[PDB]
Amino acid sequence: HPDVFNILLQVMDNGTLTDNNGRKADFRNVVLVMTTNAGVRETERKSIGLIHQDNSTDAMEEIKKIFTPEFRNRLDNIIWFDHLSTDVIHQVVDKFIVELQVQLDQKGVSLEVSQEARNWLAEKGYDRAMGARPMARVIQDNLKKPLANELLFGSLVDGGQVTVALDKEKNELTYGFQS
Amino acid sequence: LVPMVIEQTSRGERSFDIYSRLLKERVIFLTGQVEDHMANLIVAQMLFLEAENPEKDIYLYINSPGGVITAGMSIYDTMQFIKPDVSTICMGQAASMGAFLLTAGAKGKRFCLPNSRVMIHQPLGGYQGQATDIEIHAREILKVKGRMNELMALHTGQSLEQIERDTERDRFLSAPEAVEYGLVDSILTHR
Amino acid sequence: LVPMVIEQTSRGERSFDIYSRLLKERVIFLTGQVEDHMANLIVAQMLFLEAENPEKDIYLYINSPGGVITAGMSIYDTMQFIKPDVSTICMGQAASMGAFLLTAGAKGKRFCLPNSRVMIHQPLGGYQGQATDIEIHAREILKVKGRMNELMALHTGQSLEQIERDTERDRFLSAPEAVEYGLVDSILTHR
Amino acid sequence: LVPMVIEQTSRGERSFDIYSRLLKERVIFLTGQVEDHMANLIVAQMLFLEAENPEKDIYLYINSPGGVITAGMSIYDTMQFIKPDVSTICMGQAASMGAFLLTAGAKGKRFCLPNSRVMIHQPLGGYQGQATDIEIHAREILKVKGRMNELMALHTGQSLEQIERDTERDRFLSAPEAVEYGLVDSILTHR
Amino acid sequence: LVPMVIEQTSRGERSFDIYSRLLKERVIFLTGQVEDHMANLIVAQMLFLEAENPEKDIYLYINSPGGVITAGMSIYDTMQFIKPDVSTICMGQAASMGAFLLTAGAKGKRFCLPNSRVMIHQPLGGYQGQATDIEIHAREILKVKGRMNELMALHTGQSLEQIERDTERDRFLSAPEAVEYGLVDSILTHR
Amino acid sequence: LVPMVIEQTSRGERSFDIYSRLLKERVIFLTGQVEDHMANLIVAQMLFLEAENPEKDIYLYINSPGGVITAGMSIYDTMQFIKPDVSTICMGQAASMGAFLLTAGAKGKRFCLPNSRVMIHQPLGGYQGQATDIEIHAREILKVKGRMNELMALHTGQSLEQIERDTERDRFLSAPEAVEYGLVDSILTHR
Amino acid sequence: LVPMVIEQTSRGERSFDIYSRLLKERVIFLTGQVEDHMANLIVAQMLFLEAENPEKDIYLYINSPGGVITAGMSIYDTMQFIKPDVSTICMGQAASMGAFLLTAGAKGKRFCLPNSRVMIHQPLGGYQGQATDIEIHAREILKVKGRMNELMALHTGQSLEQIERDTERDRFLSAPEAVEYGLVDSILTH
Amino acid sequence: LVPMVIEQTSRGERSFDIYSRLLKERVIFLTGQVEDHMANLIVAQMLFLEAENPEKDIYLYINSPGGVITAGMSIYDTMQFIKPDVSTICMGQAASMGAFLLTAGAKGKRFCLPNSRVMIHQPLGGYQGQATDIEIHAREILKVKGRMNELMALHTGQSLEQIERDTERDRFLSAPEAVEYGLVDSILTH
Repeated sequence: HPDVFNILLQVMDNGTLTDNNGRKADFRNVVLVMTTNAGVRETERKSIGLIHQDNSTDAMEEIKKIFTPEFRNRLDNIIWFDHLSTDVIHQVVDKFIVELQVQLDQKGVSLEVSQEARNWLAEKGYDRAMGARPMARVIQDNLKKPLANELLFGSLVDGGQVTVALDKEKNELTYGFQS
Repeated sequence: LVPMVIEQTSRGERSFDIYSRLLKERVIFLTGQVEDHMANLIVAQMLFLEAENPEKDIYLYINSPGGVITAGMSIYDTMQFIKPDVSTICMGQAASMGAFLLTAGAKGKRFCLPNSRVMIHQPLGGYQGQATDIEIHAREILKVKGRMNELMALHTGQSLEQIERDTERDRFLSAPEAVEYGLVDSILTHR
Repeated sequence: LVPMVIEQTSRGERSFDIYSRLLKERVIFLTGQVEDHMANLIVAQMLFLEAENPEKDIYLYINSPGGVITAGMSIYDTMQFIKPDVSTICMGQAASMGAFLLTAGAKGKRFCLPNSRVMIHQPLGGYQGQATDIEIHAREILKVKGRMNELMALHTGQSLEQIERDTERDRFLSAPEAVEYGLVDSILTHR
Repeated sequence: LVPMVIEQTSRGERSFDIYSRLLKERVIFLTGQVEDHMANLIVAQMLFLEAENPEKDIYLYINSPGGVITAGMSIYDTMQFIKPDVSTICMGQAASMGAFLLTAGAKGKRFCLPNSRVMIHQPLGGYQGQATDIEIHAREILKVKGRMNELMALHTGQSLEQIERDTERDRFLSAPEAVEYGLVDSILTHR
Repeated sequence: LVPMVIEQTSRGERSFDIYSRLLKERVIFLTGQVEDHMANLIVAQMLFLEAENPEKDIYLYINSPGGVITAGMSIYDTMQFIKPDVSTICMGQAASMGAFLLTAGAKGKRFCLPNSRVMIHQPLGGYQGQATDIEIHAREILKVKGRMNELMALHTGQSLEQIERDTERDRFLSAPEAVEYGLVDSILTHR
Repeated sequence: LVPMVIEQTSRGERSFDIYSRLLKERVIFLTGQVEDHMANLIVAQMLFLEAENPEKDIYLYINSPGGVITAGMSIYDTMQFIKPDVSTICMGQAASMGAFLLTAGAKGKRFCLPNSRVMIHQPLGGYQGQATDIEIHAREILKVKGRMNELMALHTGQSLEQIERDTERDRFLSAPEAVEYGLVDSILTHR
Repeated sequence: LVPMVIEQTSRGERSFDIYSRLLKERVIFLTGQVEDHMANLIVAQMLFLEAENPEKDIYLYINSPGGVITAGMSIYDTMQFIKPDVSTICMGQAASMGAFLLTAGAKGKRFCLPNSRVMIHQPLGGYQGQATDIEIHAREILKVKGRMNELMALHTGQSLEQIERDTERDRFLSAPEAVEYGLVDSILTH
Repeated sequence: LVPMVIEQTSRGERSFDIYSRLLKERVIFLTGQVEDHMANLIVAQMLFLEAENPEKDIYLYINSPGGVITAGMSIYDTMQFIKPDVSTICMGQAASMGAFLLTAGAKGKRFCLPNSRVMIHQPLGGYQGQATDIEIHAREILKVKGRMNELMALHTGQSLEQIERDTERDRFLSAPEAVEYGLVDSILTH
């Protein structure tokens, strides 16, 4: 609400805040960071017309209208992002696999995944509209479901030696345990 | 004049026109002679509903004595163009252009009240000028007649020959007879 | 100029026109010659009221000198279709397609004022053209004529032959005579 | 253009048109030739006032030159139907169906200004066509004439013969003369 | 087009039309041909100001060229009825009815600008039909003629013979001579 | 259509139409044929501005092609009665009545654009009737011309004989000629 | 009457006409005979949309049976000197001025419906009076006549001989014929 | 029906018509036959814009077919009187009076679209009655003709002889030819 923004103006300039309790706080050393999600909403918004029209809006355009210029005057700097890279998204699978593999190390389990499968899984999870928000969920879903059934009693209990690779026709990962 | 109505929205009470309130429920009204302005308004209503929820099906009530064919074609192409099925519920009266839009509705959704009346006729037009100029305009009227007959057969399902002989002169098809002919799927008695 | 009436609610006070305020109380007004545009408002009003409370009855005051036959059928078809019982009150005057809607009301909820008058006659129409076209257009007038008498006989409960002979010419029926005829159940002296 | 007025209230200030402000005080203006549309506004106003206060007396300022007799009966029926006593005042002229509504007010509440003029005459109507149809329409006007004489006799209290002979030709009655006839109880000059 | 004006009351800022703003200050405008609807508006404004502050005095600016007589009497009857003195000012021109309302103002409050004009004429009307009907209508105009002369004599203060003699034919009266005639009290050039 | 404009106020933004926005700056607009209705709006604006600041001068733009003389007197008398001096600026053209109001402004506040025109001619009117009636009307129109020539001479400063000769027939005075003739003080180029 | 629609803006629900909402989405509606009045409304929409976001593209629907040349020409010049590509769509029918504005859109952006019927013919007008004025008036319509065919040839790409010969008399072009003629492409229903 | 356009303000969203919103951008539209009421509306907009910013140049589009000459002077005088420089943009047909407004535009800011048509002609009017009265009206129209011709040569810069010859009879001038005659500075680049 506008009143919420009004409170922000005080800390940026006055550097102090007064409330009903009456306790004074120190904002000399405090840091402030914000996040704008309005741009994401407009990208997925449909257009009322016979043919949809591409809208490659920029981050700068939203703040000009939604936020009063007074805030921009006090603002020190604004950063912008587009997408990380195609390769980094593939690496994101590897980074999660590192922590996931660390989990296997506790269980004394070893697992390998195909380089091609890692790339496809990254693309499936990653989305332009949603970014990397759903990527975390898909990583676990790929292997947690099948592994769970056999970890209680099976080769995974002792060494694992798991092998993971996709099928060209079915595009579905296959799990084989060799202890 | 149009009577205002109240919607009990969560935010608060809001006043809407009777037509505007119904439009929010995917209900459009085709009333009176077909014209460019009224048809263009219907086209605008369809696009607005499409963006709101393309999965939901639009409803349209055809109570008109017919009119210009050029404007009516904009509604026909728009109905098929948009993904939402444009249900058609003839109320009171339907004419050649009105019935053409009635048949344009998606299969299984077209409706016609029990006492509704439908009429179909060949396109009526005239031109004055030199003999050569009359010929070109005559060709378009014939082309429109041929094209309209072909489109009617696709939705109706009747053979082109049958429609041509039936549409040569005014044919009044009641609501029960329409189901037999194929202009409408069934009458509206239960949802 | 329609006046504005203040309505007081717990939430607050909302200003509505006189007609809209009565619409909120399930009171529709059928005034003037019947037409497609004014009938669309009556039809739109019935649907809104039906959704707000389908159990509650709807009242349709009728002060009309008659009008288009087809436009009225839209109103008539919508009255039988909806679940709410559509009561009808004949204030001032009722004529062809104005009286048909009066008798169309639910049984036991049709009334006439003590000094009201109602008239009934067959549909009036005409056409000019070739003899072949006049035959089909003329045949349609008989179809609606026979169909209209079937509906009136159903509501009034009288024999079809009695209505056919009576409808042939104009018949002015006073409010008490209407009860004997079967158009209305009684006079609205008080509830 | 109609002026707007401010109504002071504890909750806040309300803006009303001049006519609507008077409606809040149970003041209804019957101005212009009587018609089906304007009568509904007067009828709708009477019903709205009844709900607000079914015991307080309504007021009606009649300044009309007369009009459709059947539309006026819609107002006359409502006046006697509703429990409130519909007081009547005559501003300027009063003619056929204007005076009928002026004398239809409750006893002791009908009034006239000193310069207000009242006119009374039999209904005037015409129909052309077949001789059989003319007889039917002619009999109606004669029947309506008797109803007008019978109803006026009750309010005025004079015998039907006096009203029948006097109503044959146009009769102008000033405020003092009207009181003697019985159209109104007294004048408003001093109360 | 009507220009909007700002008042800036203690409670807050309000916007009113120029005519509505003046009405709040008890300034009423009478312009154009007299008619039932415009007269009704003037009567409504007088009643509204009466209840707001009966102690104060109402002002009326007459710039009308004359109109219906019955409508004017409605305004005149309301001026003498209400306790507030309805001051009258002649802006531009005053015809028979405009002058009858101008002179109807309370004594010591009727004014006319120096370059203003006044005109007084006998009532004009016509009737066509049977000789008997003309006889009844003829007496009405004569009775009304005597009524206007009788009322004009009281306000002006002259003998009935002088008013009828001078008003037989159209007579124009400038601002200074009008004061001598008793229509107006004094000029509004300065106070 | 009238374009809206936004103004900045301490509490909140204020939206006013273009004409009303200029009213706040004491800028009145006199456009089109003069009439009792438009003139009533002009005097209403003048009276409103006087109360706001009876010292600040009013500005009345003149782009009228002439009109009825009766309505002009209301504006002319109003201009002289109010304390504020009215500044008359001739835009495009000023006919006989417009020129009369133009010269009626306070000395030193009368202006004309370099390309504006000024036409002046005796009053135009006609009466068709009997010889006795025509006699009265002929005298009145001549008396009206006498009152306009005398007032024009007062403001312009020319002798009555000079105005009579110049006003006997139509005459068009350019912007510089108006200054020499005495209708306006000077051209509006610097301020 | 124009129905009112509710838009769920971040601040709150806003109620405005149906055309205004479509205008918000860069949709301009051209309907009826062209005239100097409705032309300004269309031009006003283009100028306002340009100031809001000139990078985006504007859409225009054509359902007019003809109109004045000067009025329709005002829209043509407007669409040319503005960066937003004004897409043109034919709804129901086009005419001499409707088709001119239909083919004036950016190459590729212009589209047409399947059952749309287009017509193009030379402008028709006449002047009566002294022989001298008819000569000057007649010579002017010939000069402007060539200009329409010249500008039409630029967009369509056909030789001026084809356009002038075809435009000499009314020529009804359906959706498939228009594609072959080079005036406009076909709508992408998918 | 004129459409409404929402405006973005820090305090809250506002709704204005398309014409009114353009006024905020110092854009004034002109169309239809020149009339007394129409002219005063344009004059009101000019005065309002002057007070808002007397330095920022105004833009005035013209698509009128001509009208009364007297009312047109009210617009001309105001444009010269007001300090802001009006940028006359001829978007369509410009008759004798319509073209006069284009010349009144400040030098260096006059513009005309490439396909716009600008026709000039002598003032057209007439009177009927007594010979004495006809003489007054006849002399007046001739005097008015001189004034318009004289002011035309001021802005255009052509000699009175040249202006008299082109304006004696109906003349139709295209957009490129206007630059040669000095009526307009140059066509809009984009």
